[PDB]
Amino acid sequence: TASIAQARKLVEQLKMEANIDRIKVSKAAADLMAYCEAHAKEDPLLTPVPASENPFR
Amino acid sequence: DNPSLSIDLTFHLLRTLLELARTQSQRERAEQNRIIFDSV
Amino acid sequence: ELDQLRQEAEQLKNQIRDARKACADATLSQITNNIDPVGRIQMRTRRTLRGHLAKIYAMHWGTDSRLLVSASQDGKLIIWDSYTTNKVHAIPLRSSWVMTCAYAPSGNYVACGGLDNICSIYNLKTREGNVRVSRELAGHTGYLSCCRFLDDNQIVTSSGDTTCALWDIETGQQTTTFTGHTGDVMSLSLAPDTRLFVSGACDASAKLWDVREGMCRQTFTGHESDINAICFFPNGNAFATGSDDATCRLFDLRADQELMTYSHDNIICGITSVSFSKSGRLLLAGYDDFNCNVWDALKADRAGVLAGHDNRVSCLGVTDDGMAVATGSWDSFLKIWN
Amino acid sequence: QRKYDLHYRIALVVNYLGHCVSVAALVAAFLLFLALRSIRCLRNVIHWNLITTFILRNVMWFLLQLVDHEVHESNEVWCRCITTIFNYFVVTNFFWMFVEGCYLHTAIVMTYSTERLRKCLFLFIGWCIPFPIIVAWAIGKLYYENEQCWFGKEPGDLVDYIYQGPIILVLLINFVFLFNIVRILMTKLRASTTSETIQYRKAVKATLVLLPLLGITYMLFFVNPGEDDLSQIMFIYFNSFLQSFQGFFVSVFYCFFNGEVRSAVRKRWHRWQDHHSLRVP
Amino acid sequence: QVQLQESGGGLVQPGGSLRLSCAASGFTFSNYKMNWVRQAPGKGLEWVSDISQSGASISYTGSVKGRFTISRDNAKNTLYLQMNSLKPEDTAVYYCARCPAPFTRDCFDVTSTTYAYRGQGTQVTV
Amino acid sequence: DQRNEEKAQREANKKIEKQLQKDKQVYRATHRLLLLGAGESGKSTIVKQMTGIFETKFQVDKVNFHMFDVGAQRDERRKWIQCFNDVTAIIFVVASSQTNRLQEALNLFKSIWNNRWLRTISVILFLNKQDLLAEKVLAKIEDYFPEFARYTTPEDATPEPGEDPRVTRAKYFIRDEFLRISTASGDGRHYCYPHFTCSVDTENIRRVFNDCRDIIQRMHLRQYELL
Ligand SMILES: CC(C)CCC[C@@H](C)[C@H]1CC[C@H]2[C@@H]3CC=C4C[C@@H](O)CC[C@]4(C)[C@H]3CC[C@]12C
Ligand SMILES: CC(C)CCC[C@@H](C)[C@H]1CC[C@H]2[C@@H]3CC=C4C[C@@H](O)CC[C@]4(C)[C@H]3CC[C@]12C
Ligand SMILES: CC(C)CCC[C@@H](C)[C@H]1CC[C@H]2[C@@H]3CC=C4C[C@@H](O)CC[C@]4(C)[C@H]3CC[C@]12C
Ligand SMILES: CC(C)CCC[C@@H](C)[C@H]1CC[C@H]2[C@@H]3CC=C4C[C@@H](O)CC[C@]4(C)[C@H]3CC[C@]12C
Ligand SMILES: CCCCCCCCCCCCCCCC(=O)O
Ligand SMILES: CCCCCCCCCCCCCCCC(=O)O
Ligand SMILES: CCCCCCCCCCCCCCCC(=O)O
Ligand SMILES: CCCCCCCCCCCCCCCC(=O)O
Ligand SMILES: CCCCCCCCCCCCCCCC(=O)O
Repeated sequence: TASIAQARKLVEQLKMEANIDRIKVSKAAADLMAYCEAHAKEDPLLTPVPASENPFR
Repeated sequence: DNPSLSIDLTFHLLRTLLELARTQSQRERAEQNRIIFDSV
Repeated sequence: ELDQLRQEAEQLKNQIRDARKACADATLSQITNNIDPVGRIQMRTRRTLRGHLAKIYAMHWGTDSRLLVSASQDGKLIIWDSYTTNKVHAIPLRSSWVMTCAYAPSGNYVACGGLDNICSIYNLKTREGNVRVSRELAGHTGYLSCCRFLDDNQIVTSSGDTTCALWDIETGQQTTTFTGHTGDVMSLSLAPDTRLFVSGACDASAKLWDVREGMCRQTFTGHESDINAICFFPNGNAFATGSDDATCRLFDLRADQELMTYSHDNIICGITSVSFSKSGRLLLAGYDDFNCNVWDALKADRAGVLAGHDNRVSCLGVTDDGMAVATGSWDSFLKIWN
Repeated sequence: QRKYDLHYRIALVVNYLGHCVSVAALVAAFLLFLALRSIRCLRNVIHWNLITTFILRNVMWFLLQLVDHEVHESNEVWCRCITTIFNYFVVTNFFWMFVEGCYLHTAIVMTYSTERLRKCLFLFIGWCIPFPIIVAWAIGKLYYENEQCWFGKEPGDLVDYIYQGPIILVLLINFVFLFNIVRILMTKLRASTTSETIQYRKAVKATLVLLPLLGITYMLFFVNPGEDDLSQIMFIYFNSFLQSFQGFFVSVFYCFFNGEVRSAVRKRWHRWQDHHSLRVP
Repeated sequence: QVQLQESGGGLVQPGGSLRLSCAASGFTFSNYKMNWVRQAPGKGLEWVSDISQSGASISYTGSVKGRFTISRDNAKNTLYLQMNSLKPEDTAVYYCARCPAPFTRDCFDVTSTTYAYRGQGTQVTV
Repeated sequence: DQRNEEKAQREANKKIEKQLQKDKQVYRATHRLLLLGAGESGKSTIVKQMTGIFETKFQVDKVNFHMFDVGAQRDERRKWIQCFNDVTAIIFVVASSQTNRLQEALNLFKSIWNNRWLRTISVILFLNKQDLLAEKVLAKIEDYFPEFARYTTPEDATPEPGEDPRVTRAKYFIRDEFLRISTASGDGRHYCYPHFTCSVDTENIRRVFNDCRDIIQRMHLRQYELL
């Protein structure tokens, strides 16, 4: 008589997770590549910096 | 009463060779003594 | 009465699966053919930190990208200066089994936890001149696996009794709790605006929790084994998980499904630590075959390899400005790759 | 005159070849112990110090080989200086053999006292303790026997026993240590390996490979009288083979056949290949 | 998503045979060592048998040795258990369990209370 | 300004490194142990005679030892057992004996012995509850294991006199059942040390000390490539 409350909470959790607003994969992927392309200039790991502005050299 | 320890062998190797070299030098000097006989 | 509830749960999971297959228009590996590849990544070990005795299990960078904490298994928590390799602090701990450590966003407090089920928060103000125990939090019944600071007053922790907890540091009690997992929660990652947080557990599930409400929003099940590490994307809409089946997975919060899977045929070792760069183009992942791999997050190609450690890599951290990557392994060595 | 005259020349050729092969191996062992930073325990430090003492001994032996009989008769400064530095490096080599035997015996036999041994005490025993033992030799040599570059053996001379007494004591202590190590290794192998023949083979291998490390080879054919002809040739050749190739055997077994050194060399080669990116697109 | 489904069972007579099946979905089947674990009513969970990744190493419990046969089909992605010459003490709920790590020989949390890498089981009553 | 700040940081670094060298001198001389077993095996009597984790400090012959028994944790062991890879030995306590406890102990011992990160550590096996086996052999070991019938007493072992032969036969049977899976994938990297212990006994500490001596001596023999 203990697993019935766990199963009821699991059914309520799947009912809350089933009714959500989902966005398409293409628009979100375009947003991710736009975020990775817009900030690509100021990434010291992607594009390296010279030894003057690099504080670890 | 002559000691021939393994630790002291390397110097022992050198000294005898030097003695042989000294003997050889004296042998050459013996030949030089013959040259002195050629002067006499 | 158990057959109809589990039947309704299976029907709801089938409806969620049908909605995810309906929202799946095209994969990420189809429209990224126009993006140019990065290429070979050449990084070198600029600094090497050697002051620990046992294996380093975790680390955390500061917000100024200057100081960094590091926890070892001998009962030591050393605060290093990453520029000149000078030991700034060395806190001896009560229990020598430490599994997590964190640094405050203001730089005043440092938390730690482990097998003693107690989160110890230390102060760095040092009015007398030395550090001391500022707070001890004891409300979990399992090992504390991760802890992160929201501010100087609240702290989000995750424990080995399938529970996460938001704590108030001043009153010394739990603000709220999070009980939705069935396996041991291994790591969590906060949002950039500190509004939500993801948490991965040992049942191949990563759940998205809300801080103020205190209830699960979304659940992601895409792995095959225990999820050991997790890291949020720098924009705040995606995250990446690493597990013991040698696969990294990039999940989305909007589409409620997996976007990409980073794997290889020769890699058969588990994943311990994952982290993103400042721009989010690179994805660094610590493995069990004595080296880390830098994958391309949009092309699924192994762009680089960081091979300088002699033992199993346990922790990896990237600065806020993205200037360096500090990797700590089980040979008591912190190596700062750049 | 001496009957055997070419035997010393061929023994000199054997000693030259053995010291050249020993230098050619110990330089590579020196480089492989300085390059590998993964293995920096106390064992590799003591082995590296023994390698450095063998290298300095071989260099001073090559510098000492130059002299002729004119420098042996006419006593000069640089000749006795070379012999003094060579004797200092010989005594330092035997003291580092003693340090190796003491550390191995305290690691195997009295295994709960390994943390009382520091690096500073071992460096003090190896390098810093035989500073007066040479000096009290030299001041003992300058006042009494100031002839033949301070190494000419004379009948009725006993100044050379200042630095050789500690060497004999070190060899006896290393023999006792080797006996205890072989006994405890047999005790551990009686309960590990099921087959007795593999146990005896491993014990014979371990004894014959710990003979060149502890310096027990000098105790193998230590004394021999100089009256027999067929025994003196075996004496000179056997001691030349055990002395000229000792550092080679130590270098080969403790650098080249070790598993951790081979694994470290292969890992550094893999790191160099990853830096070159030959196998990675 | 890792999900295991059991099949078979029912009321059986002592001395008969029964074939239990286990179907997998959500992972690669030929990389994990597979387990059969029973739980009797009134007792805790107890380990019955296991078969390895390639199917070479097969091990049993001593109480079930000589009367059970565990096999696997990696191509058809299934796990079978043949139960001949049964016993009235074998009335239990049977589970097919998966070890959590791939490419390993150790399995820690198979016989535990709250484990998420196994199915719901089936009732075998003699 | 900056030069005095760097001087103060160097002095603080020197003080911290001196404290770390003192803590290294303390830490390298102590030997860590992992006490592991079931709840009904009898580890409570062990921690009485000899929070999530409990610490037990003792010393033998001026040699320090810490013993870390597991406390308020869950049943899942696959994640927190990886932290115990720097210990010297795992004192694994079994109960020589209604569920099948011996098969679960054999499965746990096999999972420890065949773990990836537990190949370097040795296991000190303690078969507790021998008087309970001496009671229960008089009036279910042969039912759980059919190999108990086709088994004789090994002549290479030396038992104590004044004992029933079935009791020492069951003792040697359980010891051979542990050593059958112990000697299958060892390959000289790590060994198992079985012992016959009771609940109320004081001779176990000397057994742990001698077994740790054997482990460290075999480690020093293996690092020199001799054994
Ligand atoms: C690494 C190994 C192969 C190097 C070997 C170098 C050998 C071939 C060379 C280098 C030094 C040479 C020796 C130099 C001096 C002498 C003294 C001379 O009166 C006899 C020949 C002899 C003894 C030479 C023999 C050959 C020799 C030993
Ligand atoms: C003969 C004189 C010149 C000395 C030469 C010594 C050096 C150059 C040689 C002799 C033995 C050789 C080693 C033999 C075996 C191995 C194992 C292999 O997996 C890595 C390379 C390594 C470790 C070799 C490195 C180079 C080596 C150390
Ligand atoms: C420091 C350790 C290595 C000992 C070094 C010993 C050598 C280098 C030194 C110490 C004492 C020195 C000697 C002191 C006195 C004399 C008398 C002089 O008329 C000739 C030189 C001579 C013989 C010196 C030669 C060099 C010497 C022998
Ligand atoms: C002619 C005589 C005086 C020369 C004596 C040279 C001595 C003083 C020099 C030459 C080699 C040097 C050693 C070289 C290497 C090491 C290892 C290092 O980890 C500690 C210092 C130590 C041990 C040095 C101590 C000083 C040293 C022994
Ligand atoms: C600590 C001092 C180390 C160096 C010792 C050098 C000893 C030099 C002794 C005198 C050499 C004179 C050489 C003159 C020229 C020659 O004939 O070769
Ligand atoms: C410590 C004092 C020693 C000083 C002497 C060191 C350098 C000596 C170099 C000698 C080179 C001799 C070369 C001879 C070549 C030949 O045989 O023709
Ligand atoms: C002519 C006389 C020369 C004397 C040379 C003395 C050499 C001293 C060597 C000092 C070794 C120091 C070892 C480390 C000490 C420590 O760790 O505190
Ligand atoms: C005069 C030289 C004396 C040399 C003494 C070296 C140190 C001796 C140590 C003896 C250890 C005895 C260990 C006994 C082990 C055993 O068989 O039980
Ligand atoms: C009277 C007999 C004396 C024998 C002297 C033997 C001297 C040592 C010879 C063997 C050296 C080691 C060779 C094996 C090296 C290895 O591969 O491990």
